[PDB]
Amino acid sequence: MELSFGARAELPRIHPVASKLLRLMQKKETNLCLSADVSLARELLQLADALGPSICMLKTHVDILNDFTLDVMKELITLAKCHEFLIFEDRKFADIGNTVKKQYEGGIFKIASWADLVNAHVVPGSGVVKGLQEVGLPLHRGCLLIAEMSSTGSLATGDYTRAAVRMAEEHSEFVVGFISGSRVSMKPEFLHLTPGVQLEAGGDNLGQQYNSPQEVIGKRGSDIIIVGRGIISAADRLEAAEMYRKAAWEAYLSRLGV
Amino acid sequence: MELSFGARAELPRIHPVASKLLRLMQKKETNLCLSADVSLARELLQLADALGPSICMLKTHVDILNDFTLDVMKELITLAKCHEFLIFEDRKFADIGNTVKKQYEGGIFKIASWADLVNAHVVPGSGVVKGLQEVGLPLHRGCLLIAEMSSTGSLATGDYTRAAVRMAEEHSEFVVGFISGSRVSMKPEFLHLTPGVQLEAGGDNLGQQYNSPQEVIGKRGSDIIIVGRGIISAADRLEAAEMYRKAAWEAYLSRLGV
Ligand SMILES: N#Cc1cn([C@@H]2O[C@H](COP(=O)(O)O)[C@@H](O)[C@H]2O)c(=O)[nH]c1=O
Ligand SMILES: N#Cc1cn([C@@H]2O[C@H](COP(=O)(O)O)[C@@H](O)[C@H]2O)c(=O)[nH]c1=O
Repeated sequence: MELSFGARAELPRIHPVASKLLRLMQKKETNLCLSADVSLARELLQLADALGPSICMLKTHVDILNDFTLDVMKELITLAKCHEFLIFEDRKFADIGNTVKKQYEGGIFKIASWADLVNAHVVPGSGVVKGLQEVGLPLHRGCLLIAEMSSTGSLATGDYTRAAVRMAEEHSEFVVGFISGSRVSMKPEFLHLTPGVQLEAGGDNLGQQYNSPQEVIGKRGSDIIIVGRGIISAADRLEAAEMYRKAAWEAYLSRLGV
Repeated sequence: MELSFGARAELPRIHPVASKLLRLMQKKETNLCLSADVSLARELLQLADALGPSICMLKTHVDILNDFTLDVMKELITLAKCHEFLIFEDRKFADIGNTVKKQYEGGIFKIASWADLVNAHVVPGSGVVKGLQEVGLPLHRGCLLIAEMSSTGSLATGDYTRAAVRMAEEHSEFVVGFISGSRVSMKPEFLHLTPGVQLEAGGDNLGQQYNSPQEVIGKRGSDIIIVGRGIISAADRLEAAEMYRKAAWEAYLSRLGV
């Protein structure tokens, strides 16, 4: 009952955003999401171009860009289209519906205009999702709910995690999956994306914890690895990206039996 | 014993930002924080200028400004100094320390350079505080932990709330208080700020819930009311601000005993 990415893309209950993603993952043999945590647009675009072929998704923090403009986003979309990857803004919407609606649609970033995917914390209750949903957009858009976090002392456990899953299942018209450390939903239509990934054991000095692709994808049953520093801080970024891609891909293959 | 704002300003263990706030609260007889959720810089500045005399604090969502620049913040600083209020950016930092550090110091908004106060969700664990503190501590900035939320279905309850209080108490060099619905700490050095306030019973259509100043300050023991739509939507914003100020102030006085 474990299905390939390509098969999952065709599930009756699949969201169009999820389908698109799943299809390209299968085509490109990648379940790697690059976390492009950089300070300059030039670097963001360089990464997108060089590593585009190796990734299913590019995760942005547009607020960390010193020189964000929508023109930058236009260029990013072009690369996304070229290389075939989704854009995920790691916005972490985390307030009342009325506020997040505005934060998604409007303001300086105009996130909804370019981000295939965003994420939200579940702490405010389901209003956080409802608010995001109320943004009118004749484009295919999805949301990921933060069900678990990668950091030491995370409170996104137990009943909290269950709450996230329930909220997702109840808003499946928009919510396409999770940020989690493992498989949290038994429903194959939902994507699992996992940050806190490096080839080596460890962490950082500010509460990040790392697990390997084999652990996260293979043992813990997640779908996609999110990797920042493991790539962007590497001596050879393309080489690193390819290692991560191959690691995650093989780990995934291991679940498909035969 | 319940202390006045002015007395609290003098507590041995008081944070400088907290002391500054408390002093101006006492001076101006205001425990009202204006929430200015506006789409134009001009409107932000206009409201800050007009309402400044009535408020202890102005809460911003800079990301909702269609036309944010650092020059806007330059101008806000001027108004804040003139009228005597603190600037609180409602950023809701909510990730690993390494990331939030960047989101606080850098990028497009350079929040730490102008915000007296910011807030953080506690869901990622204490790394969120550690990351922010590295930037903010030596700049005499302060942080508020989101211990409770105003929205329907909020998960910031019970053990979650208790975790926020512990985290605050353990980072008292930087954490100066809470976003909460009520008094959550018995330590008078900590500030309690409460959104979800209007004179009238009700809510919005996206999960916001309202309670009155008398209820939240008087009965529930919070310190400061955060009011958005209740003021901004009024025909006469000045009158509205004054009504809210008078309500919150009297509710506070009521706790001060014989
Ligand atoms: N939600 C969420 C999370 C997001 N992230 C984000 O994923 C990225 C991890 O980057 P890195 O540690 O450099 O591989 C970084 O942008 C961070 O903000 C987590 O690390 N953990 C989470 O739980
Ligand atoms: N943390 C936090 C919260 C922030 N806020 C913010 O406070 C403001 C309330 O605005 P209003 O409902 O218009 O009075 C708004 O900017 C919203 O994003 C809450 O309403 N509830 C919270 O729990």
